[PDB]
Amino acid sequence: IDCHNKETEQRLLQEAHDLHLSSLQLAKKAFGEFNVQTAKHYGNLGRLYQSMRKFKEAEEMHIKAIQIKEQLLGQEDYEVALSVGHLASLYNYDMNQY
Amino acid sequence: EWIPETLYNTAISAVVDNYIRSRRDIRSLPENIQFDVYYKLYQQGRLCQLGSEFCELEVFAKVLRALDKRHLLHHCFQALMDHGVKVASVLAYSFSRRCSYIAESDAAVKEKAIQVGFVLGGFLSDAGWYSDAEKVFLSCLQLCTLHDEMLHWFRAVECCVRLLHVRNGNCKYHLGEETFKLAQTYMDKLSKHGQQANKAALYGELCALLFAKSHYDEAYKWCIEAMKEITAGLPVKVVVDVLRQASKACVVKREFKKAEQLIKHAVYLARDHFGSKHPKYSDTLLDYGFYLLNVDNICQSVAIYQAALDIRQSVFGGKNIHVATAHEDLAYSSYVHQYSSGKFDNALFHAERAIGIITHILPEDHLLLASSKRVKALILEEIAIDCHNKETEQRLLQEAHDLHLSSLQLAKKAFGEFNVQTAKHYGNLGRLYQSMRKFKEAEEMHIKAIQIKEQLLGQEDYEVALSVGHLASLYNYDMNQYENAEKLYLRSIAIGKKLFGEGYSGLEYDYRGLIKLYNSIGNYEKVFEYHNVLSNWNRLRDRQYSVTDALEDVSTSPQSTEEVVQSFLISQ
Amino acid sequence: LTRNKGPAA
Amino acid sequence: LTRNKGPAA
Amino acid sequence: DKDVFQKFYARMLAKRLIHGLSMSMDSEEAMINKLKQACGYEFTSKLHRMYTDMSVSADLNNKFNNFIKNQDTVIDLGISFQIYVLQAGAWPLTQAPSSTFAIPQELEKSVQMFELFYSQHFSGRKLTWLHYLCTGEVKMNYLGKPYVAMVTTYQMAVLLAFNNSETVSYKELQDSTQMNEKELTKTIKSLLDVKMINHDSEKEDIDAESSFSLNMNFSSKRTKFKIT
Amino acid sequence: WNAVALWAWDIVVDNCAICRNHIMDLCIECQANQASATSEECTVAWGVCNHAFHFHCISRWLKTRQVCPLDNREWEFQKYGH
Amino acid sequence: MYVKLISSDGHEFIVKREHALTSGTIKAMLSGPGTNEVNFREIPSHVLSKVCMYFTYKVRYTNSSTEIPEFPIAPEIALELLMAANFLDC
Amino acid sequence: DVFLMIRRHKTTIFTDAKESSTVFELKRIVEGILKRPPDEQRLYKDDQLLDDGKTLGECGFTSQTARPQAPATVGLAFLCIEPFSSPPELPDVMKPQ
Amino acid sequence: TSLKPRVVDFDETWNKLLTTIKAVVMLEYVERATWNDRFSDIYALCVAYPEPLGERLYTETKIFLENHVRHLHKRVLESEEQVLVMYHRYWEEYSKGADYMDCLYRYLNTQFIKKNPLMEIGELALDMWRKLMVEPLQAILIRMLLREIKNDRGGEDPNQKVIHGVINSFVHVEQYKKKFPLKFYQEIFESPFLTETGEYYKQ
Ligand SMILES: [Zn+2]
Ligand SMILES: [Zn+2]
Ligand SMILES: [Zn+2]
Repeated sequence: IDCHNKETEQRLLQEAHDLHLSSLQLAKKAFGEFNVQTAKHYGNLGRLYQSMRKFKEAEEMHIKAIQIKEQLLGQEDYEVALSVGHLASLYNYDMNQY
Repeated sequence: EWIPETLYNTAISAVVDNYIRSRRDIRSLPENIQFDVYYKLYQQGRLCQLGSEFCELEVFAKVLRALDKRHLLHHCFQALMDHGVKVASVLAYSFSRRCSYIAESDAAVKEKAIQVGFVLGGFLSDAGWYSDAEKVFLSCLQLCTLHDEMLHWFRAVECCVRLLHVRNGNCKYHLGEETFKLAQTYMDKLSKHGQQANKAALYGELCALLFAKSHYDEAYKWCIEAMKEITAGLPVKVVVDVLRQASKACVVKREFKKAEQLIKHAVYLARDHFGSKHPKYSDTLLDYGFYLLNVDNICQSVAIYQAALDIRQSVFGGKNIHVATAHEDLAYSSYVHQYSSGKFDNALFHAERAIGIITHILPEDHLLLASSKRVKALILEEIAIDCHNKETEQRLLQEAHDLHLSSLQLAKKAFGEFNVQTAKHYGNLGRLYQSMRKFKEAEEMHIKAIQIKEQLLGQEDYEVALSVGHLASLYNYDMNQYENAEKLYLRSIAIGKKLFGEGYSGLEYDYRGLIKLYNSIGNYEKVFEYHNVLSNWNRLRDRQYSVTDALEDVSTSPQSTEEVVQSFLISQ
Repeated sequence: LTRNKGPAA
Repeated sequence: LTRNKGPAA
Repeated sequence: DKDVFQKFYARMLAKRLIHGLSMSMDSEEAMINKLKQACGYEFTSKLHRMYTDMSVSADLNNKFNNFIKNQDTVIDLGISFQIYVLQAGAWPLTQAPSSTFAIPQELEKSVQMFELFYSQHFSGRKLTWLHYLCTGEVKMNYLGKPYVAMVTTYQMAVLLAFNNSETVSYKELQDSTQMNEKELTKTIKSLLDVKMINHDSEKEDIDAESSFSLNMNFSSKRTKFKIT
Repeated sequence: WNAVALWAWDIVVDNCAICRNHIMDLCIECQANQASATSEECTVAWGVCNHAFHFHCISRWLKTRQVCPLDNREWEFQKYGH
Repeated sequence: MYVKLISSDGHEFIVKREHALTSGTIKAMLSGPGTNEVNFREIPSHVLSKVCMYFTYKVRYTNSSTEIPEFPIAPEIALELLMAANFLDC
Repeated sequence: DVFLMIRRHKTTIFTDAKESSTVFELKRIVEGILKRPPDEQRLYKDDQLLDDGKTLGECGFTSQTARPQAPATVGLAFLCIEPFSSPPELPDVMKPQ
Repeated sequence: TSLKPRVVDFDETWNKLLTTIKAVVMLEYVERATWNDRFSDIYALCVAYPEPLGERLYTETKIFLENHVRHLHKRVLESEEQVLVMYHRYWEEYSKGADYMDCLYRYLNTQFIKKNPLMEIGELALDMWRKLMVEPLQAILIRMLLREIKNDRGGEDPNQKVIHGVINSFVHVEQYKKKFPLKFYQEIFESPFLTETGEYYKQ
């Protein structure tokens, strides 16, 4: 995001996408769908999709992250707060769901 | 489901594990078991205890006589040379000590020190360590020349022809003609006494020496004579080498009708006898890919290099000069194949790997860097002009400039100014200047390229075609001299359709320049005519692609070796 | 895309 | 700085 | 441990759908959707692929029927060929195919025709047939009264070798089907439970020597029956 | 005859090397976001090197590198699923 | 059906024929000239005993579907047994 | 399963013996190859006579100590068991010469 | 006393081997203890130091095979009007001896032959039987059979073992050629057979 060349922007975004997808698959195979680590992977994917201008499924990623974080860590927890903060930053800045 | 491990393998694992107590007792085992013990040492990762054993010539003479399990040995030996232990240099120096000791001993013992010299030298020339195979062969030459005898002179001429090969592989060409003169004296001395030796290997090695020196005419004459000197009783090694180098030096003489027969027969022979996963068959496939690269079959000429690299990378390990040559050849054939498409990440990957290997096992000043820095810059140039960023492409042009300057310096130091290789270097350097926006010396570099090429190669080769096309694209697009580029395009198209026919893939880069030239001069009838010819050429290109495999195009038992040599001798 | 494929070497 | 920091490692 | 519940449900949902028995197909959609509400999509991602194939089942039989009807050559299968393919990575039918088998020529014409349709309608989808779930109606009319028997492919294969000759030795029987021997012991004695074939041999047990003969006086209260 | 056949893709690898998931199942990209949105279009694409990957996996891989992930060869599509 | 192997030290080792036929040159012992005697003078008794134990190990554990355990070739009797394994082609 | 090494003054016998098999079973197996009917010969484990009818489980031939890798050794009397002429001793590496 | 490599006298062990091979090739009396002794000798010969006596053993074995085949070829020639009835039994004995030699030379077969061109010892005997006594006498044996087997349809029955001892003869001497299992037999036996049976096909 802090770069200026658009080709470099897209290439590093896709590299981060590949790294997050590989990490998500490893975590999902190891632990399972309902875990904090998989939820962190989902939140990383959501914020990356926000950074990749794909805001339609960024909301889906963030809500999938929060519904797993708040189910295990309760409605009030640090990871839950960070994930809902990412979702709010997605809503108010780019998806115009003020 | 699970299969039991054999008692032999379990005992091998037991003796290796009980290795410190029984290190000395392994050397008294038969040669069938010594190699398996050392290969188990390699498999376990015990590269240090293996390196402490392969650095002894007494051990390495026994482990070399496992001819069936030789494809594993090259993968162990190389695994040591990447691990750090300079087994090649230590073996060469140990053989130097042994020869200096035995040089005053009996002739019968001296014959054993030559038989050990020949197998070790052939292994080190196969593994690619030509520089450390030069000392072994030189020591064997000293041992065989200290006495004058018929069998000693036979050993002398065989050691000279074997030593000529390792001088070419290390790009020590200036000693190559001296070694040939020495071998010429020895064979003339043999012919004085009546006994004759087969001249095929010795005369064949010149066909590669001069080819690397770009003395194409003398190389072709030596190819003719050496191929005539092929007999039926030769081993398959010499026949494959002679056919391979004859095809190489017949490609550059635009005699593709017979060069094709030579190279395909060589590929057939190498696959049939050596096998589909043998390094000599890999060399044969590499030169077949060179041939297919120079007959406008580039789509066919990458699947042969890839088949000629997957053999060397599964036998010669990671950092070897033979893998390096396969990379630096595939990085160019993929460079040509992807030239229209513009996808140059695979071609660069095989070019930065060739540099990363040659820079590690060869000194800073070596000719094999000149042919590897060149290709890396060639892909580095196309990535830059296809990169929309400018601050990156300027750095890429600077890097390619440094690479081309280094390659030009090495080529000028080796051959000289008036050599074809430096002419191609100047052509590439001017081609780089054309995208570097330095035309005031790009024109001079190109003019030098065409003059040197056309006074050595002649006027009927595709090298001057590429150089003239480069110069005329330099004139047409940016020098704005549209008047004197039309005849250069016409010369290029005429020579291209004469050599490679109407379907030559290089005609697009002249058509799209000449059509632009005619658009900038004001004539439109010629624009329409060349649009029609370009469409005809495109549909011809699309139709005449059978996308077959040359590995399958070459058949089983095409002709016996007599038929191909008689056809080559009659045809010329 | 302006120039030709380049020399063999 | 549009977003917050990463969750964890 | 909800993971072991899915395994005991998939292993038995497969049994329920593969035999054509279900209270209502909408309820199966309703049941799977409700488990998705409980434990997310990934819990029932496999089970949702148990469904959405019976719906495509009718959507594939008619296309195959439309394919064979709109054929250049006239081909008759000679039997009511009902087909439905199942995704291999979803259904828990990974039983070992080590027991090799080849259907005889009567049913060979129909089985090879669908592969030609499948190879061109869909690209790259190979077909691995599961013969232990394929049940088809067979004309059982060699006796006076034409009874109807529900047999599997394995059950029919032994019976098919007896339609040409009413007495075929077990040595020929064990080679005509070239299937596993230990499971062949329970293949024929299942027919003996419904007394399809009389034990012609004098031996109490069944072995390679136990040559058999068809039953002349077989009677059934129900014309159509299930063999267990 | 009510017959049942288990259809599968004729790859011998049985594992997409990009997502590391089983090739019959969904790719990791379809399994994350499109899990509840739309998952029917995740097919498999072959290559000249006879290496087949999830089409979403191989298309995503080609946006950075134009080589086959298993072996560093130029990637050209050979067959799709449609 | 039982074949005996005599070592260099005179020790005799009977074994089932299918157990001794998994070896390389013991098949050459049995084939050719026609309870059978097989004589060795370069094979001591302990290594031949280990070879016979290996025969019993191989035939019992051939095509076993469990985690097969390694054959315990002791470190002291390892080099002599290794050459016996080559010579017997086992 | 149980594998054991029946041996005598010289010679050794390699046989497969079940857990439920009796000592008399092994006696008949030896008689099938070595003759010497079971009344004449007695199977001995480390200076202990084995009853003709007792099950091999009570004799001490458990599957852990009678695996084919290291089969159990039993004596045959008609003791005088001759050793295997042990291999040459290997140095202990750390032994200071 | 041990299977360690040793400096072994090659000519003495070769002379020991010669009598046993002579018994083998002629199917004479073979001593089991001496058979084991010759396996021990072949192993001690193949791995001797400072050089393995493998190539010397192979070349002396092929010298023995060629002079024995020449002697048997003379034995075949000296029996006029009798070559087939003696040929069946003599080929049976030589093929059993070749199997016995492949039995005998197994260590040299699987350690020196397959390592390096060279041929297997068991397959050297059949190939040299083909090369040294079949090439000079390929038409003499066929014509005697052909004029005798074509009378079977006319009534004159041939000898079953003589005619069937050759139908598998040239098949057996090419079994090592996995690329030519029936290639050589068809082009030397069927080629005259098809011309003969064609004449009586219409007559
Ligand atoms: Zn994938
Ligand atoms: Zn997908
Ligand atoms: Zn690939």
